Amino acid sequence: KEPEQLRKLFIGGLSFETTDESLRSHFEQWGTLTDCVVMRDPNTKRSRGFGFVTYATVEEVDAAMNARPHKVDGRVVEPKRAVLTVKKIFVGGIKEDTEEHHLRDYFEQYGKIEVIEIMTDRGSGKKRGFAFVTFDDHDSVDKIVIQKYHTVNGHNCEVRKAL
Ligand SMILES: COc1ccc(NC(=O)Nc2cccs2)cn1
Repeated sequence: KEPEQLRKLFIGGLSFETTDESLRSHFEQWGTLTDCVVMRDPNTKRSRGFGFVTYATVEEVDAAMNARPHKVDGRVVEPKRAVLTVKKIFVGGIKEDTEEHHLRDYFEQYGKIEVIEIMTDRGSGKKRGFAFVTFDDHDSVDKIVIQKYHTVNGHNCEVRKAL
């Protein structure tokens, strides 16, 4: 079974009227939920406006994020994977032979790409062996950076969030 941390979505922006039960009924549409909690004040029991769900598999997490925007009890919520919410990554170790279509063909299966920037030397124009990819949405980056490995154009690349 995949580590539970990778099966969790933190849900921000909840309606204060959302409950464990109503959050579960909503998010069960996209997979089996092993956990579903609305965070509440320990004294007043008033909702703190966020919670989390835990799916049985990572593919269910994917399915849930692909079904965004989620309107839950009348309010659009903000689901994010557990870990810095950015849309850009640094891709290192691609050397001089890696081109734009290599990066695009690989990274477009993580999300919609808006910019690919292959870095070149300011003086010579030679490729410097790293690039930046900007996506239209943060979940692409979140999926990317929790992988142990990235292989592009035969290279094992180092990939991290970029600000
Ligand atoms: C380790 O990642 C975490 C851990 C705790 C948290 N707490 C939160 O407030 N969760 C969120 C609400 C909406 C989106 S993120 C977030 N991310």
